[PDB]
Amino acid sequence: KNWYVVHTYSGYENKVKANLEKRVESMGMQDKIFRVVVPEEEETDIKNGKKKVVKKKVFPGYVLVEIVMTDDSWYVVRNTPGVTGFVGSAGSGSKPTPLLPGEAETILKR
Amino acid sequence: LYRRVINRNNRLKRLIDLGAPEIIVNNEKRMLQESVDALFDNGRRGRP
Amino acid sequence: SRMERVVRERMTTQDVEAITPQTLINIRPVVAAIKEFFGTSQLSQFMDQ
Amino acid sequence: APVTHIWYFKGVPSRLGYLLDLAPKDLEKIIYFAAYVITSVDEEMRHNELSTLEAEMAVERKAVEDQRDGELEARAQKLEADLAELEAEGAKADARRKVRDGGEREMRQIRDRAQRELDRLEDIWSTFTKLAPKQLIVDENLYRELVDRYGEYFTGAMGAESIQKLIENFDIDAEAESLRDVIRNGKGQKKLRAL
RNA sequence: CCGAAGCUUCGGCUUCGGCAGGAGAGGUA
DNA sequence: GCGCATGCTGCTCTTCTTTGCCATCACGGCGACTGCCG
DNA sequence: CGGCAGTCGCCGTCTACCTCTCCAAGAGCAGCATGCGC
Repeated sequence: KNWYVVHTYSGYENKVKANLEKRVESMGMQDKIFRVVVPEEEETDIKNGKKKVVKKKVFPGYVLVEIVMTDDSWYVVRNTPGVTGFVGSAGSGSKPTPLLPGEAETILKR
Repeated sequence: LYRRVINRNNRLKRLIDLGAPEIIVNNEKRMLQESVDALFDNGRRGRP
Repeated sequence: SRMERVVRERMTTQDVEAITPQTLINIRPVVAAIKEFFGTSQLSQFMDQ
Repeated sequence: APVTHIWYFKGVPSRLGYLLDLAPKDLEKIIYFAAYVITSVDEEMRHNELSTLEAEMAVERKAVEDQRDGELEARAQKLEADLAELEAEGAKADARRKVRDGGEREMRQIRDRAQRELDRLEDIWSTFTKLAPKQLIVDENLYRELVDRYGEYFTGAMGAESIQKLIENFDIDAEAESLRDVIRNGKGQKKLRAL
């Protein structure tokens, strides 16, 4: 269960996260796909008390997901209504390339 | 074709000056290269 | 076929007990195809009178 | 980030490939982030450090073998206890015979992982022995192992930024007289390639 | 560059107003 | 009397490319190339 | 190494004129404005 990065259309990250959670709970595969998270920050966008914070996206258009790569998790995760494709695929794009321990740690820390 | 290049370059600049992982930076660099290639000659490589 | 792909993909993201035939069906692809055939097409030609 | 002009790489022929002596498929893989390439590798440190390198990996391989025979000894004493508690009395000796066969299967199974580790070490050694610039290295995990175990003495990356480095570290005159020497005294089709 | 309006010494001067690319089908010599 | 919630409405992008969608494309000349057989 | 033959992509295929139609839209993110409740 290593973290992976998925590319989606810009502005569709939260909807993709919600739909992927729903398809995890509905389609049946719950022991394959564990967690999803959109890396984000809450900047100090304010105006005389009236806050105006637009959700600060550190990486716009990317989504993090923890999943064991079988040949059906790849099918269910990639065909979610809104994702463009996987990233990191090299060498004929056979399988996506996982993240790194410390990298996942520092992204999941903030 | 100019607007696509400008958008990709701006996103690449913002992601580089943020401390992004290498995989995402590589994806953005590949996409910028493809956009410039389509600006200079559309259809020569891949799909139009 | 386009509408069928949409309904198949949307049948697994909605909540049950609120699924009705009217909430699964999108008309836009069919009307788009019809108006694209009857307009910008090489076989529906301007009549000569 | 630097990019590459489409006219000078996707042509017939590839002028960049003719200048750098690279196949067009290799150029396409390197440029579009699908494989690595070695921009420069230092040689004098290799030549004066080979002995220590070989000593270190010999020590590592022997330590791996020592751990393997440690597991062998532990499983051997466990199997001896099983035979003592089973073979001596009315316990089914057919089960212990097939247990001996499965034990031989167990030596084979553990030697499988031992051979895997030995093969990984020896092919890393083989790659580090024969490493020259402008050599494409697929299978990224090998690149991580090479760049962490012997991270010095060489450099490389992928993309047009790694082709700019190859072009900058290029000598026109030496290659020009080399090609002229090949054409002067040569035959076959290498002369055609030089032309 | 054109029009309207003023000054005009008759050379002209000033104010305002105004644009034109692609794809498909049929036809004539 | 004040705070919270939900719909007119400004307001500026956004539009991919797999295990999919997609279905094909003449006819001749030329030249590399590339796996393949010896 | 050394030939070798299929193969796959890229280049080109007459001039001048007339008439008509059609050329991304739905989704989404705030930004309030007014109604309703305690």
